[PDB]
Amino acid sequence: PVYVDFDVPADLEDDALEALEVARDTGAVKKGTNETTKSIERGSAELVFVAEDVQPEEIVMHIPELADEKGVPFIFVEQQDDLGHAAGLEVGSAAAAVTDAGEADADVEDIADKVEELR
Amino acid sequence: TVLHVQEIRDMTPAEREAELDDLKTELLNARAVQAAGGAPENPGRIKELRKAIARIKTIQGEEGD
Amino acid sequence: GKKSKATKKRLAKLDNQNSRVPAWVMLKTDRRNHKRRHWRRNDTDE
Amino acid sequence: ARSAYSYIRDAWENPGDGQLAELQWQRQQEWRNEGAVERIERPTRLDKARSQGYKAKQGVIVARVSVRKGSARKRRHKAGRRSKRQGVTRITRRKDIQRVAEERASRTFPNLRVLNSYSVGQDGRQKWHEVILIDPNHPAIQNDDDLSWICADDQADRVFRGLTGAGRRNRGLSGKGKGSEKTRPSLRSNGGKA
Amino acid sequence: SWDVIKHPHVTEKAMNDMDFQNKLQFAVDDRASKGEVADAVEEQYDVTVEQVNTQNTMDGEKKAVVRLSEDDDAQEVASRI
RNA sequence: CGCACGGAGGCGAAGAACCAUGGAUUUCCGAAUGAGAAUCUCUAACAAUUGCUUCGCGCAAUGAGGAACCCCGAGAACUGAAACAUCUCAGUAUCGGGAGGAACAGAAAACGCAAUGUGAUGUCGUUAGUAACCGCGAGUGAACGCGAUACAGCCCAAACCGA
Ligand SMILES: [Cl-]
Ligand SMILES: [Cl-]
Ligand SMILES: [K+]
Ligand SMILES: [Mg+2]
Ligand SMILES: [Mg+2]
Ligand SMILES: [Mg+2]
Ligand SMILES: [Mg+2]
Ligand SMILES: [Mg+2]
Ligand SMILES: [Mg+2]
Ligand SMILES: [Mg+2]
Ligand SMILES: [Mg+2]
Ligand code: NA
Ligand code: NA
Ligand code: NA
Ligand code: NA
Ligand code: NA
Ligand code: NA
Ligand code: NA
Ligand code: NA
Ligand code: NA
Ligand code: NA
Repeated sequence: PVYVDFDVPADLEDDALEALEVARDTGAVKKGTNETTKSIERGSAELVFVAEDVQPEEIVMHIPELADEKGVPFIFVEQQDDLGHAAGLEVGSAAAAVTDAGEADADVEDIADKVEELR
Repeated sequence: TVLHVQEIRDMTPAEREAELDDLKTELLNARAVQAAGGAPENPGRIKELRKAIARIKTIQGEEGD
Repeated sequence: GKKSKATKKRLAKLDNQNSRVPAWVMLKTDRRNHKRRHWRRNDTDE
Repeated sequence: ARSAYSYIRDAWENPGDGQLAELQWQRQQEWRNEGAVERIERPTRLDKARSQGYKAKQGVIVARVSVRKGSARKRRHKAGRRSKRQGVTRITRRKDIQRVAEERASRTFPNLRVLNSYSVGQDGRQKWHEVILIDPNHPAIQNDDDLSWICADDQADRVFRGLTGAGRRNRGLSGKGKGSEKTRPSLRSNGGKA
Repeated sequence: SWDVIKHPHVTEKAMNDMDFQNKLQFAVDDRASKGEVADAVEEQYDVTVEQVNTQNTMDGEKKAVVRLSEDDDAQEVASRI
């Protein structure tokens, strides 16, 4: 909430999670805040996801500004376990990063373009 | 003395129970005579009555009843 | 005063402890009850 | 590359600046309405915890503990005293607030043992710390080559005897040379002179 | 485990109740109730108990005055053991 | 067949007594834990606080004792100074909390005989009543090094991996 500065419509989120699932099967994804961080830092990240129900918030605060100084696009998600289930985990994840999509490079670009418009 | 360990172990899980209530009854009737200040006492016998019951109970425990 | 069941068991014991050293013990030891208590002169606990 | 953890750390160098500033303002409001010892599912400062020994595992516990700010809460002398010993106001205790929080936490969890602790801030009248406790009886820990040592009998009630980290420092055992003549191997053995 | 009946109380007063009132006096365990005293008496002598009266004597023990029915005879029972 | 040399009687060659080890039994109150109570009572119980969890007291933990020793906190005054306030008695007496068969300490952000030198920690001897403190009064008071005892060094957080 302190790191969140815009709300993402449930319908958009649905699109985003659908694409991430096909991204784990086709392309490659990074699960976990740490791995997501080095992705932005190394550049290999194309689209990064960040959960909204994170407590403590310190685990994620850095993502928004970091992605900004690296040109990497990012999107929010309501629940932590939905992002984890989408990434293909028995547990939830505070954040996920699509390290080079696959069979979805089109959608990823759309979502990225859609968000920029959503501010 | 008049009752040996071997003889107790030779008993069945039922014989010891019968022999138990038997001894207990002899004891009670001894203490009944003693209660009335009876003279046909045999101090060594009443003593042995207590130990016998202890032995049978001790064996019962070892044997699983 | 009203004595309880436990209190009663204790007075009962003290009264028994008040007996004398049996005559046969004097002989077996070839020759005193230091705990002889009196209701008036002495004072039990409680 | 920097670990994600290095970011939690950096924010906490300046708890008064940035987002952390706004975060703290919000949190404390709920904290002031909580108890003295509140068990919490996740550490407020991941980097510090893990650095101290923390592990996302069965038998590893955390609890926030608030203690009042300031000097000793001493009662004035009631009998004869020479001027030197008539003080009340400027007297402070020899144990530090962090070591006090560690104790109040270990008493709340009589089966657990203190591992370490850190500070999570303070307002105008109280300080909050987060203690890390460990269940010496859980087999998940008894087979951990990193935490099994805290199962030994001689580790029983370790906090109350100053064997904790904040404990050993408060006992003036940091330095190995000059200035540590009366502190090592113990305060009591050196006639209580530090 | 403790046994209910310890032994028969044989005194002159105990004989009067026997000869005159068909009562047998016993020294029993102080944890035993009137009901538990009656039962034990009937099982140890094969008689019918009508009434029981108790007293916690100054001898650390419980005294029970067990009254037999007209069907049984106190004097005949006590005289056998 | 206790101390305990009586009386009566009994036990032992079916090897008792006696001793060593292991076992059976082991009332009530007691940390005392189902609830109450001057060792008893009333109608099934890990009470209370915790961990795990099949979220059910299902599996566990704590509690109290011990001759002193040990560790972490609280902390006098008589007294000395020929009065007395800082100082001294003393971090002593005593108080709160806690561990063990011993505790604590411990592998350098060290030492600083300044070196081209030493190399975790205790402890003993010495250094030395030396340096340092102090109404610079009375008093207080180390360490480095050395000779010995005994010796033993290792594990994480992170980087890079990512179930
Ligand atoms: Cl502890
Ligand atoms: Cl040297
Ligand atoms: K003084
Ligand atoms: Mg009399
Ligand atoms: Mg020592
Ligand atoms: Mg009555
Ligand atoms: Mg009770
Ligand atoms: Mg003087
Ligand atoms: Mg001094
Ligand atoms: Mg002077
Ligand atoms: Mg030095
Ligand atoms: Na009297
Ligand atoms: Na504890
Ligand atoms: Na000091
Ligand atoms: Na009697
Ligand atoms: Na025993
Ligand atoms: Na228990
Ligand atoms: Na339970
Ligand atoms: Na003087
Ligand atoms: Na004077
Ligand atoms: Na001075």
